[PDB]
Amino acid sequence: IAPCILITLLAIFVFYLPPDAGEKMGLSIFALLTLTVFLLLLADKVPETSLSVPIIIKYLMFTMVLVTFSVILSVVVLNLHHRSPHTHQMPLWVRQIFIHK
Amino acid sequence: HFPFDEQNCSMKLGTWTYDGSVVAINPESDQPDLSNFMESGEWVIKESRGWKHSVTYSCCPDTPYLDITYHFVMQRLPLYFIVNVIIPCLLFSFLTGLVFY
Ligand SMILES: *[C@@H]1O[C@H](CO)[C@@H](O[C@@H]2O[C@H](CO)[C@@H](O[C@@H]3O[C@H](CO[C@H]4O[C@H](CO)[C@@H](O)[C@H](O)[C@@H]4O)[C@@H](O)[C@H](O[C@H]4O[C@H](CO)[C@@H](O)[C@H](O)[C@@H]4O)[C@@H]3O)[C@H](O)[C@H]2NC(C)=O)[C@H](O)[C@H]1NC(C)=O
Repeated sequence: IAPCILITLLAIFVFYLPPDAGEKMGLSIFALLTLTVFLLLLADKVPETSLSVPIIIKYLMFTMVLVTFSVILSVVVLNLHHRSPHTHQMPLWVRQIFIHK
Repeated sequence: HFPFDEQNCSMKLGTWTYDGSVVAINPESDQPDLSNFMESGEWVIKESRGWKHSVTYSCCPDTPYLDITYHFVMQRLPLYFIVNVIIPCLLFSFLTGLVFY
């Protein structure tokens, strides 16, 4: 539980990392790799029946989904950041929402 | 079809040293008795049935060999394998295509 909480905290803190550092992908994806290691840890302990899902497995899969979405949204942010000005024209509504409001 | 696989496991029972001419075995009922069966957390018994079979070999035309074969058709409960195996694979497969963005 405590390693999962720490990994979740790092997944949160990825979004404060500046795009110019070039380190969002490494942090988020290594968090996912660590969570896979903890899945391997749990593989030897959890029950093997199929009538319901253990709550710890639910928490682990919730954490993995969170880290996956952190990777996805970091990719989206980097796509916006590294967008070529001459090839890509900013639509006006993007300006009104994300620069003014 | 694992983890959505259905099995059909039989139990052949017979008098090892006595042939049908000296000992005859007959089923008590058409089906195995599941009155005191404990519910499994990984399999569901869809069907069950016992069949009596008499076989005469060419070398032994006067000593038929009898058996009773109880078969159990079982359908796996796939929730454990869906949650623990398939969902992480789906997450990795979805993350695979994000590199092109
Ligand atoms: C899972 O796997 C098991 C095998 O391990 C299957 O069991 C077979 O089930 C079928 C029926 O579904 C059995 O066939 C039936 O055999 C009966 C007995 O025949 C034997 O005994 C006589 C007398 O000694 C011999 O002459 C004969 O050669 C055999 O040795 C028959 O009485 C049955 O006839 C009835 O059904 C048929 C078909 O509907 C009708 O036409 C007849 O009129 C009559 O109503 C029938 O033939 C078979 O023998 C079983 N095998 C074994 C080894 O047990 C399961 O069916 C299978 N489950 C699924 C869902 O796939």
